[PDB]
Amino acid sequence: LAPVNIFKAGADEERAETARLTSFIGAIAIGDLVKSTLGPKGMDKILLSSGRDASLMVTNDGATILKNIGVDNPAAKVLVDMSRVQDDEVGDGTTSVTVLAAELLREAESLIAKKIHPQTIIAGWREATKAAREALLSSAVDHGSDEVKFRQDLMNIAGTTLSSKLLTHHKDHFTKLAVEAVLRLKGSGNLEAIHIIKKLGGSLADSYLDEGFLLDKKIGVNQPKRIENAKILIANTGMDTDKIKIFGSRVRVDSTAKVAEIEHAEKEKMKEKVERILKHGINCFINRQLIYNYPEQLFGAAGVMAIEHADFAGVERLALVTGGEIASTFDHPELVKLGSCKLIEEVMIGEDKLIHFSGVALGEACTIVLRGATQQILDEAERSLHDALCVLAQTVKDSRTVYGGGCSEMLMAHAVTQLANRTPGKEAVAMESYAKALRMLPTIIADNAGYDSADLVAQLRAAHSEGNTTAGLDMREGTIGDMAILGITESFQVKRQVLLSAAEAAEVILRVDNIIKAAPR
Amino acid sequence: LAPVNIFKAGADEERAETARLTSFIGAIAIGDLVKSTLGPKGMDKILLSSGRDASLMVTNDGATILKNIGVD
Amino acid sequence: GRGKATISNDGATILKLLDVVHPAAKTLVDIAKSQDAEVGDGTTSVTLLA
Amino acid sequence: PLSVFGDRSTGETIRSQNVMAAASIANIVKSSLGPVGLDKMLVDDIGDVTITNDGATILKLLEVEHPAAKVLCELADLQDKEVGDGTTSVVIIAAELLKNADELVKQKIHPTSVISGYRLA
Amino acid sequence: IQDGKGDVTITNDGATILKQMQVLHPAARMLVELSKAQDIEAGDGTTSVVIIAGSLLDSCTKLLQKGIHPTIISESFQKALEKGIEILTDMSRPVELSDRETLLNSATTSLNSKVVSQYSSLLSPMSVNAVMKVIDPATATSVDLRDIKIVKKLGGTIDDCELVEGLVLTQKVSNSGITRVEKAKIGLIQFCLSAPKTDMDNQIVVSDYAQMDRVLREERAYILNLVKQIKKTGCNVLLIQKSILRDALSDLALHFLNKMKIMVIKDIEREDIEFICKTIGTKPVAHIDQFTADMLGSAELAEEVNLNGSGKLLKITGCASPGKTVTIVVRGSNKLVIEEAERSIHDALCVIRCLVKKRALIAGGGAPEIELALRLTEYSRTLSGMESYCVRAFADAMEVIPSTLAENAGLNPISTVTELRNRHAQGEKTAGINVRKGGISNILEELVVQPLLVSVSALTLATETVRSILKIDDVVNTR
Amino acid sequence: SLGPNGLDKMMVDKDGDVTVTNDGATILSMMDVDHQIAKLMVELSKSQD
Amino acid sequence: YGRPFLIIKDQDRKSRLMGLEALKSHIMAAKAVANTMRTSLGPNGLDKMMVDKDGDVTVTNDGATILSMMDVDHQIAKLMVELSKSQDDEIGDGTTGVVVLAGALLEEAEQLLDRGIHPIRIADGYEQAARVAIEHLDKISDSVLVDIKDTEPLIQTAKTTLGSKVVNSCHRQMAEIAVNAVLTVADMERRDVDFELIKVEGKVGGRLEDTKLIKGVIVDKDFSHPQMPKKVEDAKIAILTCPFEPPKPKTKHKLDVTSVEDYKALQKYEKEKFEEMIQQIKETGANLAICQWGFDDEANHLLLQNNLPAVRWVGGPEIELIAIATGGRIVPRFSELTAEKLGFAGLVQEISFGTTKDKMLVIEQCKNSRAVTIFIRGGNKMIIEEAKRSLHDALCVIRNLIRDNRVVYGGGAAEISCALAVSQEADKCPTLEQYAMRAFADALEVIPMALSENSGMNPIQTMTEVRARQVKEMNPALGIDCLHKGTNDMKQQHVIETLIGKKQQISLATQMVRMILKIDDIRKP
Ligand SMILES: Nc1ncnc2c1ncn2[C@@H]1O[C@H](COP(=O)(O)OP(=O)(O)O)[C@@H](O)[C@H]1O
Ligand SMILES: Nc1ncnc2c1ncn2[C@@H]1O[C@H](COP(=O)(O)OP(=O)(O)O)[C@@H](O)[C@H]1O
Ligand SMILES: Nc1ncnc2c1ncn2[C@@H]1O[C@H](COP(=O)(O)OP(=O)(O)O)[C@@H](O)[C@H]1O
Ligand SMILES: [Mg+2]
Ligand SMILES: [Mg+2]
Ligand SMILES: [Mg+2]
Ligand SMILES: [Mg+2]
Ligand SMILES: [Mg+2]
Repeated sequence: LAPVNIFKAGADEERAETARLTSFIGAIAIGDLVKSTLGPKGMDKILLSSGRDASLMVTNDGATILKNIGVDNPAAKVLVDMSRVQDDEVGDGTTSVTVLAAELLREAESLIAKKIHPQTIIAGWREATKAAREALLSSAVDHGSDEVKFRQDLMNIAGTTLSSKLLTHHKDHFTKLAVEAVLRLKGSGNLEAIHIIKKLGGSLADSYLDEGFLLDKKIGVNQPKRIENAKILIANTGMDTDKIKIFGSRVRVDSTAKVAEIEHAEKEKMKEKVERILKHGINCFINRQLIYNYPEQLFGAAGVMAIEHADFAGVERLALVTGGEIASTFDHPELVKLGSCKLIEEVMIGEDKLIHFSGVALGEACTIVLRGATQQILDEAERSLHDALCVLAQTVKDSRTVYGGGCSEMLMAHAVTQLANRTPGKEAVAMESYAKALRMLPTIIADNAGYDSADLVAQLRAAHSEGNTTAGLDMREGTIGDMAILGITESFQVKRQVLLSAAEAAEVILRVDNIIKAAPR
Repeated sequence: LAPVNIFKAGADEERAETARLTSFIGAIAIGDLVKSTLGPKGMDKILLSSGRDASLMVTNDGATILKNIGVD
Repeated sequence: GRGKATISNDGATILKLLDVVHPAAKTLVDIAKSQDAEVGDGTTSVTLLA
Repeated sequence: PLSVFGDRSTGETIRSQNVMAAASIANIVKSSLGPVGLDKMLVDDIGDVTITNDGATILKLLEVEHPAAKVLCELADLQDKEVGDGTTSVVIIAAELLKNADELVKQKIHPTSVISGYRLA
Repeated sequence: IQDGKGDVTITNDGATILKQMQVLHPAARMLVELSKAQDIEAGDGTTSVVIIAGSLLDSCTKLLQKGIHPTIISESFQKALEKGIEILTDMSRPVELSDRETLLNSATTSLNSKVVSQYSSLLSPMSVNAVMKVIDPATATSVDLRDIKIVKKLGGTIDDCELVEGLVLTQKVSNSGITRVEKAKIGLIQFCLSAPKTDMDNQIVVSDYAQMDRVLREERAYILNLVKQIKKTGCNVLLIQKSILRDALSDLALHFLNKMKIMVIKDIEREDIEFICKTIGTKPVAHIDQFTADMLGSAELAEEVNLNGSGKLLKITGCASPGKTVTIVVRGSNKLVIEEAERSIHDALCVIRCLVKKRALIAGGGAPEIELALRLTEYSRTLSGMESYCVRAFADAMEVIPSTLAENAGLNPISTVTELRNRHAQGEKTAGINVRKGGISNILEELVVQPLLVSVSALTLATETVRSILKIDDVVNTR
Repeated sequence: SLGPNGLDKMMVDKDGDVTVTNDGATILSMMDVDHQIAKLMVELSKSQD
Repeated sequence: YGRPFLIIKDQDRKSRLMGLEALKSHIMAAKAVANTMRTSLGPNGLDKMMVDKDGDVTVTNDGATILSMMDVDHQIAKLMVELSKSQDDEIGDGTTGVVVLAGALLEEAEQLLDRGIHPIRIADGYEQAARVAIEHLDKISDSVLVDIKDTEPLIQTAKTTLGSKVVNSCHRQMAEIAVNAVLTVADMERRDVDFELIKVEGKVGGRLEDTKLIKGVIVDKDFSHPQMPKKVEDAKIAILTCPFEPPKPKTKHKLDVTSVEDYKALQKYEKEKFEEMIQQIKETGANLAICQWGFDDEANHLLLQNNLPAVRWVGGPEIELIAIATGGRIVPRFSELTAEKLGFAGLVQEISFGTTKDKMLVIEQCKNSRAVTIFIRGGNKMIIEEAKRSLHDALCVIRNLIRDNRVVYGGGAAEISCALAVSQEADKCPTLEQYAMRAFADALEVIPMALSENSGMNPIQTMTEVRARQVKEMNPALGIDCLHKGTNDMKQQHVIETLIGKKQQISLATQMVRMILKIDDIRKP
């Protein structure tokens, strides 16, 4: 460079070749590290820490690994941010999109090494992505009028999503549990209303789904435990010293009898408020705040169960399940809309006591009990169940399923090849690289399965070129089977988002040829 | 790696992946360092040193450059 | 201290390669050497009996 | 193998160490048992003379980092709190019993049979 | 075990040893969680499951070196686990809760591998009675272990442990003079007995000596009125909870309560109110207008006791409404032996709870292990090649428990295993290793048995942990 | 970074933030240099923007 | 107060271990060594690369050389290296197979030790199984004939042994060169050879296919004068030891010159003795004299004028090699140089290489010589060393074959037959010692499994198929098809090995296993 220094001491400046080489090396390393967990027969990863009291966890998806590792390469930071955005959006396609981006960058490296302008490569990649999205929009299945076919498609999607994790051994029950939990929402986007309670101990077969609701709280003292018929009512008031105000009042008297009379008046006011609370004719009071001794004994002397310490999520779940309404003030008993329940008791799951709720009217939300050995297995099961619920809600809101496995990628590659075989110029190199990446995307899964990847890829390409646009890959034997008969079906929105994110990341990283680092603090 | 120490202190050993990766990286670097002087329209390089008597030579042959560089 | 292995089943070589500095523990090495120089057989039996 | 991040023994080394510690604790207060024994002296860092020979006070003001020593000290303290007399004889008897049981353990005898015989006796 | 702070702990349970070992390897950091889950679910067999998992992971080395895919190995292991569970269910023995000898044998079987091997005859019937008093033979499906309080006290030996069917307090009383009352009425009080202070910022403005005297006069009058209202109900033993804000008891109130011949115990926490209300049968009182009515109760003898010289202790024996709660008073010289006896009692209670919840009995020792090994060896000859090899490797790992039991007894392990395998394939199937005779005979004659649910859960957890290990094969360091 | 065929620039912050932009003003501003001429040019670009 | 007493010197620095943990660590180290030295077994195995202390690069696959330059510090590894070196010095073929068998036997005995068997009983059972295998291996042995005409079995065995190195593209000619050198230096009247007679020299530059056998003596020197004739057709070798200088005694002599007459007499006698020795060199009838030390100016000029080339600086074994090949005698002085003490030379002509200034003189067309030279040519530095190591291994294999005058069928059938015989003999041993024989039989099948793993097929499936085919038919010549030829019969695939070598390997492995199972203590600083 120039002998006259411009930057400060400790600030580097990578030019066009060094920065591109560093970004390509980082992308290749990220792809090689993330390619181990892609196919259904993948393995697990151990993410141990050294400053956070040695946090041990076991994950399978690449998003958690990318969020827990945290490197310093900006080319890898872009992919990490893209994976995090995709996880926050849909949460099912991170390893696939990052592998596609790594393959695109690896192809762009060899393209630049062949003395090719980056603008032509960007234009070819944009044209290939447009052709792929057009082919994907043209080849789509719309199911919404039929109910049995829609349920079968949902079950197949849930099974294909759960088979990629550690739930392949109990997929015969977890898929049905997720299907039953999804239908309880009545077609709503209330994914946070489904509570997942994980308890240590027991096998995976004991993870049963309760049709009612479960609460890990404790009722008051001197109160009946089980109730034959009750009416739950949710309140939002403060029974522990109701005097929280901004009023700067003070007692300026001159006798202890006056203070005693003031205390007696406060106790009488509290008793009147408690009586007005029970004026609605209820018998199962639930408060979101704390309950002292006087209201507890007042509710116990009348034979009314009082439950304290309730969060906002539990209150919302109880209001959505029992159909109640959060009321306060307690002055209009004609407008309150109480709940309805015909079964209240306490069960013993493991070594703790939880209130069992059953016989509700609505029941939009539901609790899921998870039983496992270690904490890592339970965390992985909870993450897989959450991802399955998310993808099920997504494919329900979309109401359109597309056969996955490897047919969509081959169709997109064939469309890109057909588009490139009509236009001249140097734009055919970028389309050729895109088709090669789309054909190599299932090759990683074929190699991770343990069969001949090249022969299967060639057979799939021949089947897609001969006129059969329904073939795919069989994981139970290693041959070529029909995707519409086995049950390998994914989603359209997830694949479209993955393709668009990969194209955007490729266009962003390819348009970078300078890195100016500042002085570290 | 086995927890029982076998080799002496200050001796590393690469298995199959790391060894092949390092060998390929070194081969690519060696091939790219001399690739600029291959065609008829190639240029020349500068092989300066500091441990000898400040010798400065400019040649176009690849073997001389490879012998004067002193790779590891 | 040089890195050479010394494998021997006889107790005399083991006591010689131990290099004991205790004034009271040197009595076993002396009788062991005496027994090895006399007949050269029971070198550990005398130590066990003592 | 087995990352424990510390130190460990085997089987007989810990027993020998415990026996030696018990013997040392017994010999510490073995000159003030009978009526013909003399007293001891305990001096701290600032210079405080403590002339006593009850045994329990000497064991309490000893500060030993050994598990068997602390066990014997707490046993003597419990004996002195429950009764008050005979704080060193019990420790000496326990040390002698441990020394006698060590010889049986070294003779390829299971400790359960020795414990049952001691309880029966 | 010696920690970094200087605490020396002596325990025999494998779960506690694994928790106090503090490992750093993930393969070792999963075994402690496995043992914790096994102790939470069942309670016993925390060391057998770890031994089985280690034997399986060691036998998996041969299958990994031979060249077998981990999915086939996991499927074969799941099939072998299902077959073993089916065999154990078919070989189960029915048993009811009316047989008191079976419960005593099951309680004394888990009290011979620790220091309480010479005092099991006193801890097993007491635990059996404590279990029978809490639960009911009506239709109880589980045993609530939270209704039994364990009281530890230093002093005496282990044979001095008894069972009190009442409320036992560790603290003393706040009254001097009256420490033994024959007929007393216990009354729970949750409100303070001091100066009247409202929740708001209250203050008294005095500008004359007349008001200065009137304030004290009114305070004394209010204290006397409260004392008379408490004495009007006819109570003798008062229980005041702990108050962090205002004072729960003053000097004048205490003097008046002592003059009224009322015992005051102002040392009750906010976490043992339900236990006391379920044991002595009372109701919490928070207002002075309710302590006069039905909120009272009745009891029998409630007098404190004294130990040999380590503190006082309260004992309330005899109540008008007996509940389903009980407490155990564990004694001992050293604290290590006290915690060991407490852990042994907890293990016995967990074993009894599992036996009640399962209502299934099986022979102990090493008979089920060798039986399952023989059944798996006789089953591998009906499969293919890889499945047969996997079943054989799974069956060979089950011979570690009998070998360890024969080695710990002082006999030849190989000869004992051979004799047990030869005797289990000729008629009898309930033959185990006898540590008293020194050979191989019928294990059902030594009055030693073990529950089936504990072993089933241990085997299932071990198989799950083994299947979860083969799925992981990468260690990446994070921040 | 001038024209329709110009590529973008990747800037690295002090804390570790990555900012990829094409505007020359922000690029010159986020360069914490030390020469007087570079600072004068950065100020000129800021005034122009 | 138990005061600690000082026993051993520097007790606060050394560490003492019990025994079981030491045995487990030794077994783990042996298993790791066997796993590391496992890929270099079979024709499909790759080569290794080592780095010296200064910075030299060495690539080979002999096994013993890889372990000799490994630089370890765990005693057991040094013991394995010493065992491999002893095996290479004794036999020469199979340096890593013995350590692989030892590691497999130790891994198999680890299970029996963890079960509850005494190590002495395990060692006794292993020794009994090794003795049974040795006694059984000699039953299926076939004797071959050795003659100067039929050289087919030796060539086949040399091709089979050299079928795993990188010089397999030319081992067809290397085997013929080795068998020709063996037939030249055979010495059948005493059944022994001499490696000092065969000169193995190599040089960079050229091709690998330029390796040929020379029935003469080659040197790395040139002529004393550049104008001397290079090539000759009929010349006689005159080996000499004294230099071309005037005689000088080794004692303390002093020459006193007190007049011009003495100086003139000395100056005349110098040239007189020079001319006398020059005429004596010529009168013997030889045409090419060979000295040892340097020459001079007048002597070189007289030799050039009298037309007589000569070679300087040959004080090494070159003089002995020339005297053995040409058959000429050696004279200490010039007066004893007779016509009968001269060697017959056929073709003495130097050869030129590339653009370098290196010239080497080679003699050919000799009589019945007993020493030959092997010229190695290549394009790399490690290639010459690998070719020399392969030639030495082939020579050792042929020497062992001549000493044993019988061969066997190896590859992957001898070990299977030995394991089957051990398993059959273990069925009649109900004295607890049946567990060691089964372990020895299971550990003996580690060679076919490793071969199938290095090839790229199922190890256990191929091993079971081979065992079934051997127990169904009656032919102990069924190995593992590593070259993918179709038939699994090793009798038609020309796979010939050694019997005494395998027996010595098995005995050494058993002895090392017994020695390792006995050690159970360590006291290192
Ligand atoms: N049963 C199956 N058969 C074939 N392919 C499958 C199956 N299940 C999942 N896949 C493949 O796995 C891929 C998704 O794997 P996963 O790692 O769970 O998510 P991501 O898309 O984030 O990588 C999909 O592209 C799909 O082709
Ligand atoms: N008296 C006995 N007779 C036969 N077997 C016994 C006896 N006591 C214990 N065992 C066996 O020893 C094994 C270990 O028991 P123990 O160490 O007491 O608890 P854990 O099973 O938790 O390790 C049990 O599986 C049991 O079968
Ligand atoms: N052509 C072949 N056919 C059958 N077996 C072979 C063949 N070549 C080599 N082997 C086997 O491979 C093993 C390794 O031989 P090699 O690598 O040449 O030397 P080393 O025995 O020193 O490793 C030998 O034991 C031999 O049995
Ligand atoms: Mg996914
Ligand atoms: Mg002897
Ligand atoms: Mg006394
Ligand atoms: Mg137990
Ligand atoms: Mg060889």
